[PDB]
Amino acid sequence: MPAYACQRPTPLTHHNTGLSEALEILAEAAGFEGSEGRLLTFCRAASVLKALPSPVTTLSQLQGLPHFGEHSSRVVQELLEHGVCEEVERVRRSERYQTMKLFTQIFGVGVKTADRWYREGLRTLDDLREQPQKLTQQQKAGLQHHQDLSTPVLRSDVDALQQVVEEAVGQALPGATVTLTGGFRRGKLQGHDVDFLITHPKEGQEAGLLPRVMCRLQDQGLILYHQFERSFCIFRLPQPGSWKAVRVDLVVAPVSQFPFALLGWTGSKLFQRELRRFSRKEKGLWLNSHGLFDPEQKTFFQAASEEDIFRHLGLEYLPPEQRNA
DNA sequence: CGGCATACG
DNA sequence: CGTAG
DNA sequence: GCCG
Ligand SMILES: [Cl-]
Ligand SMILES: [Cl-]
Ligand SMILES: [Mn+2]
Ligand SMILES: [Mn+2]
Ligand SMILES: [Mn+2]
Ligand SMILES: [Mn+2]
Ligand code: NA
Repeated sequence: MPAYACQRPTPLTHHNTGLSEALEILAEAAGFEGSEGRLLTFCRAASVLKALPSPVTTLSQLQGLPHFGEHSSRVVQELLEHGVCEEVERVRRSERYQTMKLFTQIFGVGVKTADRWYREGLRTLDDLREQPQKLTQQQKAGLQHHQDLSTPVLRSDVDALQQVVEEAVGQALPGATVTLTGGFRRGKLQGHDVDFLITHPKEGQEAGLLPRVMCRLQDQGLILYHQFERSFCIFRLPQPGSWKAVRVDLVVAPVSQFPFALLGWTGSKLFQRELRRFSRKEKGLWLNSHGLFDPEQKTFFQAASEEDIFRHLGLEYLPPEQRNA
């Protein structure tokens, strides 16, 4: 088992679901306390289990697996022995974990804001609504639409949104394309949002495109909230005799950068962090969603496809459905 | 022990 | 500070 | 929390 998640296929569904979910609780809780190092280890350990070809049934099978030390192995051991890990359950029912989870899940609220609110004694969404003066417009939108935003987005929703986004993109710039990215491109059947990447085959023509797209969507009455090259919106999506709010991300990239932006926005989050860590520490190259930089020769790699980027990095190609780290 | 990805709004 | 993957 |  390779040590980096970008070195191994990770499918969406796998054979160690309960074990990975428990480790991801501890990863999430570490993040709520500001321990990014422990978050990463628990995240990576969970991902290793997702990449295994069969269920872990005995502690023996953890020997030699990367990112499994005393702590993560003890968690697995207790789940194998008793069906439950005391530490995980303690986190699950803790007021701290439940409130930080509820607060951080609000669009516009991060760990730092949630932690300050928790220390001030706030615990519920209605606690936040009673004092709008402290909220940002982004937070007021996140709380107003929180219920809809907690409802899964389905594939049917995605196809309708894509058609509507394409319509506005086509008027903003004939020839521009819209590509579905994010978790749906990795094969997920549901999601908490929809991600689109927009480009144009003639380098430079995409300049200034996103404001034109947004104004067109705004004039169609489809934008419940919006704030450039990245736009984090809340869309009004038709429903049976009504509608629901849906988070939509729109991103523009010139065609020269499109493979890097496609790679980055297709995820997963852990996959991209591991890919960038691998790039820098193993290959000495600096990777982001704009390009891949050789800091010795001071040159950018030209890529025409995601396949090109994997080749540049000496990695076997992984389709999006195997990037579910 | 130091590192832990790297951007934009 | 928030956002993204 | 784990790796190198
Ligand atoms: Cl840490
Ligand atoms: Cl970037
Ligand atoms: Mn026991
Ligand atoms: Mn997404
Ligand atoms: Mn840019
Ligand atoms: Mn998104
Ligand atoms: Na949030």
